[PDB]
Amino acid sequence: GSHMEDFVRQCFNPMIVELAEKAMKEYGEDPKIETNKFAAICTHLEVCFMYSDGGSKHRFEIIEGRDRIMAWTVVNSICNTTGVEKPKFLPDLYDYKENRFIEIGVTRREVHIYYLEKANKIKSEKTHIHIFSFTGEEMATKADYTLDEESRARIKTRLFTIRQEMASRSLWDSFRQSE
Ligand SMILES: O=C1c2c(O)c(=O)ccn2N([C@@H]2c3ccccc3SCc3c2ccc(F)c3F)[C@@H]2COCCN12
Ligand SMILES: [Mn+2]
Ligand SMILES: [Mn+2]
Repeated sequence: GSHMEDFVRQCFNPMIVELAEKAMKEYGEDPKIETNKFAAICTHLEVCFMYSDGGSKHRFEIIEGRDRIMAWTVVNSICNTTGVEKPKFLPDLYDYKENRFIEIGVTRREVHIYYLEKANKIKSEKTHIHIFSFTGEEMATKADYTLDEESRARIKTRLFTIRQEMASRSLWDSFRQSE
């Protein structure tokens, strides 16, 4: 048992920890060994849920936090009913108001370089990209940040609090140096 596994369980709420475990077992990874990945999946889930909380009610379809098959099922219903092209890789949300999928990224590095890697990867110019960093930076496709800024600020504050919490336990260095 890691310091990291225990920290994750006292830092994140039980719903999120549970969903992260579901996700790792969907891909055959073990939360007890891949413990930095565990912390990151938890962090990304919380950010995604905080993000969907920022819109008006009914604004977002949440695709993250579902098992692989149901996630693609919801993407299919979105595509077959809005006419949007079906992405090749699973996004995180769908914006009913702007009518585009969103890929949310959380990075230990500089937002620029993770954004490039995502934009490279998806190869689908239709999926809007929004990166957050553990230093309070963000980067969104076409400089369009989707949410108004109080909702993005909460995410950035929470990310930095996780960073401090990890650091107070000397977990932070090992966490950064695993991307
Ligand atoms: O949806 C995601 C995903 C993202 O949306 C993302 O932004 C980064 C990374 N992702 N992935 C996450 C994930 C999410 C957040 C932080 C780290 C990881 S690391 C890979 C991994 C994921 C989930 C379970 C697992 F066992 C993994 F090894 C996989 C990529 O295949 C599509 C689904 N998924
Ligand atoms: Mn995802
Ligand atoms: Mn994501």
